[PDB]
Amino acid sequence: DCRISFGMNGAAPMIRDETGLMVPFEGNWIFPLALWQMNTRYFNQQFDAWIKTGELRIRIEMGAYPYMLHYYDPRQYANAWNLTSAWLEEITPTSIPS
Amino acid sequence: ARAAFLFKTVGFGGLQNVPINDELSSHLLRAGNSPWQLTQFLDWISLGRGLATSALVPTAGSRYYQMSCLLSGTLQIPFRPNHRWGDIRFLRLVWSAPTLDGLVVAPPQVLAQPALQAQADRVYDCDDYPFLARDPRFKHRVYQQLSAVTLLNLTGFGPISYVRVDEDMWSGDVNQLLMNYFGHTFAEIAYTLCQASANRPWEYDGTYARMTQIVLSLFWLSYVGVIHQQNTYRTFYFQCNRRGDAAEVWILSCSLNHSAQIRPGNRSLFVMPTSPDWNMDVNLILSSTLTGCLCSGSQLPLIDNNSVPAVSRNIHGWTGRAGNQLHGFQVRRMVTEFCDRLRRDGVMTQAQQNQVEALADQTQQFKRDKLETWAREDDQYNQAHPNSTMFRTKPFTNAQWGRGNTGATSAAIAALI
Amino acid sequence: IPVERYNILTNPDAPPTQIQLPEVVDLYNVVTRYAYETPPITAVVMGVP
Amino acid sequence: YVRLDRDRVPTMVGVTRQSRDTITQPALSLSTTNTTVGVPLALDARAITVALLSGKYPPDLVTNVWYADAIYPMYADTEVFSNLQRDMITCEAVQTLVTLVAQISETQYPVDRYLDWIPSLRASAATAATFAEWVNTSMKTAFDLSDMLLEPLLSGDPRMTQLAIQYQQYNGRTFNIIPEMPGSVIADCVQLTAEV
Amino acid sequence: MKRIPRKTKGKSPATTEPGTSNREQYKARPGIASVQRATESAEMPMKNNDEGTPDKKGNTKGDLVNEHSEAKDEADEATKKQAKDTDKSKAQVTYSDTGINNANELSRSGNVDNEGGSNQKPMSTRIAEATSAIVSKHPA
Amino acid sequence: LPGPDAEKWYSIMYPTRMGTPNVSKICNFVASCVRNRVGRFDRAQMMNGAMSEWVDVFETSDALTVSIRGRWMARLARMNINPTEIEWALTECAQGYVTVTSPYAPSVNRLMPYRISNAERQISQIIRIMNIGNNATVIQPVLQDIS
Amino acid sequence: YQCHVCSAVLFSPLDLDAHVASHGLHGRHITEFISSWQNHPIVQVSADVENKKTAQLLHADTPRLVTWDAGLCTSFKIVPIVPAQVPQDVLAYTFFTSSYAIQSPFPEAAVSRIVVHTRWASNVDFDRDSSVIMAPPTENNIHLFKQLLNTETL
Amino acid sequence: SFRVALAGWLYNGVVTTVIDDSSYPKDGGSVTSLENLWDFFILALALPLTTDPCAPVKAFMTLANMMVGFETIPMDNQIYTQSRRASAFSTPHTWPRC
Repeated sequence: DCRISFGMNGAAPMIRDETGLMVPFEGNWIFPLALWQMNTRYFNQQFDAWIKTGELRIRIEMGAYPYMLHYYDPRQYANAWNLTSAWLEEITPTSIPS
Repeated sequence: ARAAFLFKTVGFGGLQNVPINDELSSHLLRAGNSPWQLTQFLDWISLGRGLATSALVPTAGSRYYQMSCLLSGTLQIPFRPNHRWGDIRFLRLVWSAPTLDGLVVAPPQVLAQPALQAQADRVYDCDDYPFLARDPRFKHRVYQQLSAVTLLNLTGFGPISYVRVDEDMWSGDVNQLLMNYFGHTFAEIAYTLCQASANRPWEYDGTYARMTQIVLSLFWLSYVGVIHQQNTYRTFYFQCNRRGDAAEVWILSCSLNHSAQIRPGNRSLFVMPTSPDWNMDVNLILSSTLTGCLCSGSQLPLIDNNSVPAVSRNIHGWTGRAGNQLHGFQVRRMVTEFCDRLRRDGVMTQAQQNQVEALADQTQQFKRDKLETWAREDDQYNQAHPNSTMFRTKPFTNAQWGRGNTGATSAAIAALI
Repeated sequence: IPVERYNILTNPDAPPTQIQLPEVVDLYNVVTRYAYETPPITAVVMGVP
Repeated sequence: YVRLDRDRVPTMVGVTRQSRDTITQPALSLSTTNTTVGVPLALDARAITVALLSGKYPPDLVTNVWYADAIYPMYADTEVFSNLQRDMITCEAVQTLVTLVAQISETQYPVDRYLDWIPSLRASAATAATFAEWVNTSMKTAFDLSDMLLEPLLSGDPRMTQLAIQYQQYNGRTFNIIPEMPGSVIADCVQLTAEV
Repeated sequence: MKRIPRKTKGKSPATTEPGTSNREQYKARPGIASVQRATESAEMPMKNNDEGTPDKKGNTKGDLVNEHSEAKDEADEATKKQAKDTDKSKAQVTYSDTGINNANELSRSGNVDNEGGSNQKPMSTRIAEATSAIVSKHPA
Repeated sequence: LPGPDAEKWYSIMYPTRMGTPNVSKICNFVASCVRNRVGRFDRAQMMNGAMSEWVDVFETSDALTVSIRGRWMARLARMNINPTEIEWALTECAQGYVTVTSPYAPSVNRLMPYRISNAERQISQIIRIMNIGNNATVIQPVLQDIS
Repeated sequence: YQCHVCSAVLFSPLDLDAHVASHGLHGRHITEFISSWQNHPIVQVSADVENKKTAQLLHADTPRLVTWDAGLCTSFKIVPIVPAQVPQDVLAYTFFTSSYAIQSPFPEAAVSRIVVHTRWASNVDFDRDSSVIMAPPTENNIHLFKQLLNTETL
Repeated sequence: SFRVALAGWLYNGVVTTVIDDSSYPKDGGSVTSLENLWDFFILALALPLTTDPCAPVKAFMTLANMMVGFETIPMDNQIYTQSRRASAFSTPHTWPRC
């Protein structure tokens, strides 16, 4: 029963906890996978900026999953945002990628 | 018409200084540099789901109290005999313009020298500051917030609200302009009226004042449980979707052919909550803010000195020797009294009442646990940091969780009709 | 000219809202004008896990 | 629905136009003429039995996903608000017709008689039907309607008093429902206009 | 201020935001179009049955047919429409020849007026003749 | 008034605006009037931009039409609802398989007239029942489309 | 480009103003729905118009209710019956050099009367088209009262 | 027909749904005939889904008619016998005491 309420005149937007309290988009959250699956587009458009630059960290409960490995040269700059953005955006109600 | 403009600042909660620090003060300025905008005080959740929280602002009452502390600290700067606006700092904050347009970080030259040594429980007059004397519109827009600050700061309990019953303020076409409000929640009406109040000065007996008074009286009368669907005040009442829940939604409603008989004459009273649950609901803070907006324009009857501690006694525009006493109530007992009246009149059965009581009990316990945990965290932080003591919420005590004087207030409210 | 139709002008005691129906229809009155809004119905549908 | 309690099996449905304190012609409505309770409809047994003996689900059904995908586009095209407004107007129109037809007939209806001093005759079913049709057309014109409105009321004696419905059990017992009319702003405005 | 017609005749800084890209690939089950067309067909309101009701000058609207014959004719028409709709030659679900002896059923028609008489002759004609019987002329 | 030639309407609307230059019946009538009741004398505290939500004015109208329109305005105002009720209704109708939300900003000049009573719905249903009149062509589409 | 209130995707800032005004934020569809798990908004437009550019038509025939009038809320008007003109002392009033002509609230006539003419001085957006119009009594108004049941007059 | 039955559940008060009169055995039916036995099977599983209030009586009287000459039940009327067709029992007054 998570419900997002928008912010007004500079007030931060909020989402509802299980306890009934409404919290802003920064902290340690626990999600089950299905919640992101069934609200994919809305959740992306709300949370991706705050995950990319803000201080939001989310734990997704998956159980078992496949994986892919990408290697890199440690002596040079490396950033993993493109791969993770693609993975997040390719989540649909019925399927996920590696 | 009000002609005396006095306000009183907050007192310390056992600490050595104002209960705010730099981090909290800078975290407040979300809508801009001005502490005068309404959004600095109130939060628009827009849902009945409710119960907003944060790391530094656990509750709505927390935000209201922190804003009160910030204003109490900052306003003591221009109010010195010299009357200069930005020559000294309070917690590295400075007034940025003579008309108090906003707060900024102090200049480096100011930061070199020691800050202002604030003292608590001060009573100040707006007419002493010359720019407030010269411009009635400026005095109007600032007193809109100063009056609500005083209503919070007068006593150690929750905020005060004013309820009036009178059949003479219904004259004219006010009935139609009230019927225009059907279907809106109390939060919507209160927020919009409070926002509108600052636009221009208004008349003491005008339509706006009588509108606000009627809205306040209807809300409180329906809240106590006197006015309901089968006993209405000129066909108006407030319907609650589910009483006793964590965040309640009250909706203005019309019912035909159940109008109650109202005696002639004008009467009023002052009511307030005493349990810490006032931190957790939004309706009571909205009622207090409407009362403050009304006070900024019109002169209300004085509060008796017996109801307030000696620091709040003999304030020229707020308290006096003869007047109305304050009626303090406790939330969970008021739920039972509401259910009692409704079930006695036949609107409610016994099983529905039992369901309401279960909800009220568990809600009260949950809120009490959260408030106690936050208070413990505050005390530990104060022990760890002796130079930056603070309180996120107005202090409370265990004995305040009692039933004191609830039934007396319920009878006093019922006597108005 | 019938002064009765124009009561609230010719009577220095008459309160502005007063009318004399059904006997006499007045030709000068007070009218209340609004600027109401009428939005569509907008809804957001979310799934239940 | 009743399983085998014969005394409670309902076989009749009727619509009533007259109040509960008058004696008139026993003008029963058309729905009573059916042998059954409603209009008969025939079904093939073979198709039903085949549909019962065969039937299956997809091997990958999740009810939440299926019903979200089923309900969203069905609700996205909804017309309940327009229906509510239409019902409000229909009730207004019925009450207006009753009040205005009381004035030119012997209807046993309490209405403040203001225009009695204007000469008139005493109207039968044909005259009242013409008058009621004109009223219905005028109201449809004012509110810009084109479908049905007050049409079934014009097909008999339009000198009515009150709409009600009822149905009958096998043992003679009856159940009668009479809606409790709220106000009607059009009718009160018309009465005010007559007073002026 | 905008004029609204009548359908019925009167009396005459970087803009780019992180998560906004549209590379999602999902197909619905059931599909949107199928349920949309079915709901469109279900949205339709009922037809107006004005047979047996007055005209704007008193004459009755309908056809001069007996009521029970009218009911049986309508049952046949509805059954044919059902057969058309399911594309079969013979309807599986029928409104006529059902095993119920429903021989007393009555339906509205143009064969009767409001006072219970027959429309062998329109009401306006009867008014005209009954009035013409009482006319008088200038003296010879 | 909107459109051209607003000065003609200025002359028509406010009788007192003409002075008392001559002697005549009209001049006597004008001199019999009080001078402080021409124009607007009441406006709302709430405003959008710099114009109020509602205004009270003194104008050339008639009492009967004003009464009719006031009653109609009240009738419409008793039907108003708010989007939270829309949320509750559409959430309960769906039987918990989806949830519906409807954001909005606070206001009191919003109007969404949709609330009615049970008696009105029952009256409409009875009308619709009489409409069938044992005509199967009326009911065949309903069953077919629902199936 | 997008609305943070509802999660829509748009292509114009003025259309953005329209969208935000739909939520009640100060800067023809009747219903609009959006879903959270894909990109597929749906809107409804009345079946009155021939324009159905990807929208859904609404068959329900619902009566017009909210309508607006910008004229005078008066239904009785004053008409002169016998004309006339009379000499006067004053013709116009002057300020510095310009002259302003006197104009009367009521006609200057020998006899004038009151007639019924609904919405004679109105300005509406939607017309309900049910006017009752009275000519001055020096003319004939019998067709007003012969309208309803007079089909077979001699 | 299967979908129409469920649709007609909602409108019990204006439309009554019954099984077609040709769905019963042809002349009377007899228990000696295999086709008539399959007819009984199909009819018996089809009947409970209609809104006809006399379905159980018709379900009983079908097998009652088919069993003529092998088993006899007590009939009170001298006009209505065990050989009255099962379709004719369409109103509550036709229910037999047996």
